[PDB]
Amino acid sequence: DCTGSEPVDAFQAFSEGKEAYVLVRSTDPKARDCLKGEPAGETLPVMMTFKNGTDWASTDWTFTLDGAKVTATLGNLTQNREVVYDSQSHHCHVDKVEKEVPDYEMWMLDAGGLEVEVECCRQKLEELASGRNQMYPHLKDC
Ligand SMILES: CCCCC/C=C\C[C@@H](O)/C=C/C=C/C=C\[C@@H](O)CCCC(=O)O
Repeated sequence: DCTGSEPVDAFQAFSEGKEAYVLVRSTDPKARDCLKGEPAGETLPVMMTFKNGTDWASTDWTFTLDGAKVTATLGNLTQNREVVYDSQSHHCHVDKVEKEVPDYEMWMLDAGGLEVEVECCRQKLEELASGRNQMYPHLKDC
């Protein structure tokens, strides 16, 4: 059984903005290597850390949450997401990145993820991605 948290709430899916999450699956071929989103004080400020290519980089995004929907902004760049699946204990979740041809991402806790729940997120990402190639950004010499 892989029934997640219902109704899906983005604030609950991110452990109420108290835990760091890592990008582990993505249908976007330009997905950031070793991407990790973590709390950056206090809308909801988020610090994104990633690699491009050998050197580490970091940017400050501002999240605006409303139910399952998540709007992230950096300067004048805007990205819209919807948390389409969240596991029982908020250990992982799957986002639909809203654009002309939507992408799907799997995010999981940087530390303390329950295997059965993480596997349910992997299956939900497989279902939504279907045959589209799934990048594993956390396996890029992180
Ligand atoms: C209070 C801490 C919150 C941590 C939660 C992190 C990710 C959740 C996940 O569902 C949402 C991800 C949103 C990503 C938004 C933008 C990224 O594409 C930016 C990548 C880095 C960049 O290119 O600058």
